[PDB]
Amino acid sequence: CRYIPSLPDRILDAPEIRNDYYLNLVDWSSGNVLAVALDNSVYLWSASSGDILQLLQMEQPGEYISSVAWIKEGNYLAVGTSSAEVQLWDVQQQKRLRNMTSHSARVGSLSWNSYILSSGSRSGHIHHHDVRVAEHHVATLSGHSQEVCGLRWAPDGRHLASGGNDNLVNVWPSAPGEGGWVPLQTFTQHQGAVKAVAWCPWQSNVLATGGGTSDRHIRIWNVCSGACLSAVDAHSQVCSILWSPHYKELISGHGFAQNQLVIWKYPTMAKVAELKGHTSRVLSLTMSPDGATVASAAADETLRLWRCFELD
Amino acid sequence: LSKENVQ
Repeated sequence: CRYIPSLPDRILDAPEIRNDYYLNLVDWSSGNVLAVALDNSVYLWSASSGDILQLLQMEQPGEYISSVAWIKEGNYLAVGTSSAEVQLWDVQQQKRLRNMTSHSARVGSLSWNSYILSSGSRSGHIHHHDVRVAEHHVATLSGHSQEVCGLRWAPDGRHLASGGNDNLVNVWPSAPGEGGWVPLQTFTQHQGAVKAVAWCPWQSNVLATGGGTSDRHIRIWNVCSGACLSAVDAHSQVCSILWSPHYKELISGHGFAQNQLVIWKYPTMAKVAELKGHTSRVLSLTMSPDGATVASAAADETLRLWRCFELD
Repeated sequence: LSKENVQ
């Protein structure tokens, strides 16, 4: 309806990005810094200056980065590894403050909630880490029988959503109950892995989820009532969803056939734009701090930066 | 499973 460029503003190169659906290899900091996991290194790229930094490189043969996530203030970076560590990195100092172990298998997903960092694993378990204290491992949430590939705290901290290659979506309370750590909800309707998980920024209890190749749907939920408010065939595995306040839209990333981004109007779920370019499947979307730009990372070893939510 | 990494 308005002008949404059909091409990316910038195309960063992402050589040796690992073409593995379950990983979460890109994140955009409040400080305008893109973190990007390419095989066994993480690169930082300022969208302000254009400066590039190789933050770290794994030490051991065969080890690679399996997830990254910035802390809110953008000065520390969490990094999950194929060797089941959650490392914590001070980005200015360029030092590694912690190397937290607890998981039995690779750590593919990460989400922050203040000083609690939540980590998910190929084992199916989710761990809460109090990164301030010595015994970092303060909770275990066990609601998945296979890889936790989607993990996101609600903006208001009241809920944590997790998505799995067991095709489950769980919504966790922020604090255990009498039963201990048990989901408030468990949605079984997806028929494929659910890596795409995102909270509506302007509707507290509303969650969007997206399914893998055998599912292909985007689903919207009320996590209070348990209702599916909407299911849309996206015709392609859905790797990531973001919400945009700017125009009240969602954007999702896809693979085969067209490897496109699709922008949808909420709550009508009408298709606004398709953003073509990527020549292989999209792996991840992440959003800039001003909300104007989405970064897509794909298996064609590029990051495209789309100015698709510009204001006035 | 590598279900979502299969061709």
